[PDB]
Amino acid sequence: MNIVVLISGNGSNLQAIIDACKTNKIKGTVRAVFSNKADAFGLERARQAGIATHTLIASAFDSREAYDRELIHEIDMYAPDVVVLAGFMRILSPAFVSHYAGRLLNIHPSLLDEEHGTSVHFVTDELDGGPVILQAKVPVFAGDSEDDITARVQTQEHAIYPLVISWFADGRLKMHENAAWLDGQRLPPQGYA
Amino acid sequence: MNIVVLISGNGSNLQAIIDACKTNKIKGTVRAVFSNKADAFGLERARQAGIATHTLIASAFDSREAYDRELIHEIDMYAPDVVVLAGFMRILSPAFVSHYAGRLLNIHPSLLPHGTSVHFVTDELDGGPVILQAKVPVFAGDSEDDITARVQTQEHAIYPLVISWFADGRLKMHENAAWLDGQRLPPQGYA
Repeated sequence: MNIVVLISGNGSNLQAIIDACKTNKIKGTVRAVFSNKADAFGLERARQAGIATHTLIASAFDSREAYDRELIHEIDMYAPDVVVLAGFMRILSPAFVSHYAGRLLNIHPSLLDEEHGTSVHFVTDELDGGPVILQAKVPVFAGDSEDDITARVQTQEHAIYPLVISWFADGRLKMHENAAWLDGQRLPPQGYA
Repeated sequence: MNIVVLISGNGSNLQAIIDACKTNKIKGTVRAVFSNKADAFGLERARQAGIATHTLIASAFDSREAYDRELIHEIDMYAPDVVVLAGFMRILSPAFVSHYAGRLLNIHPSLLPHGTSVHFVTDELDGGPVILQAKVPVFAGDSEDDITARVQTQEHAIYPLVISWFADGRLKMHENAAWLDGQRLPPQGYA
């Protein structure tokens, strides 16, 4: 499976993807990693694991169209079967999303008083919408810090973002007709339960 | 000056040019650092510096044509006024060399034809016009490596200066001759 990741920062996520591929949990390989921030520590994790990296920075291009054209150019160069977004702070164009749609995945620290957890989903439009594959929820106990919450979530992401990519890996996930479908069965807007 | 640097290892010279750019010695900016080696430390340098990197690899392509077409493409993206070749160890194609010709510069550990040389790069048997040489006096007792270290250092002094010179627009190249201040520099560069 030719997995390309996009990032904008730490790479903790990128990381678990990477490991799961080295442990052959995900039956794929991360071929390139792209960042849109030059000092993104995740770049370093990529270099450490010998994965090639490219960094396009908007200031370097004179229209977000030119930026996307270039980005879609360098990405396709690796022939991705999946394009994972593991913390890419960027406003996606129509054209970019279409170009990848069905292969484009992205994860939120949220599920879509206040409960916490992550949601993994097929991106389907430029406002970051589309079929949830899997929502997971994180408890908050009496007296944890914002940081404790944030960790729990972080951990959760590491636990499911891999896994949803394994389902795509073994051909168990496919999105069509704007719905995510795992094993033939269409999933409700909450994802697999 | 938009400076693009190609590298394959620790990029200490890169580092050097990074610093020379901060400090306004070299009147221009390192727009990005390209590498053909994915674990090339010199990339991590450029991370600190906040300079965009791009790894292109052999394997990821099917043909040299392929590779050099793309490389040339990601470099010219940044509209390079100087393509600097600090430790870019790859056999330079004809078309690459003819593309950046006249603003493609490389540093090499021996005086041309121990000590360094910084020369423009061309389709010329010799290798291209030498611009500045620097010898490092060796004495017996100097092991290979303090020789190596003594040269390293010298590079770091000269290449910034050569580039700086390029960048302030004095240094030029025509007729397979490197010119400085409008007058033909000689074979061993600027002495």
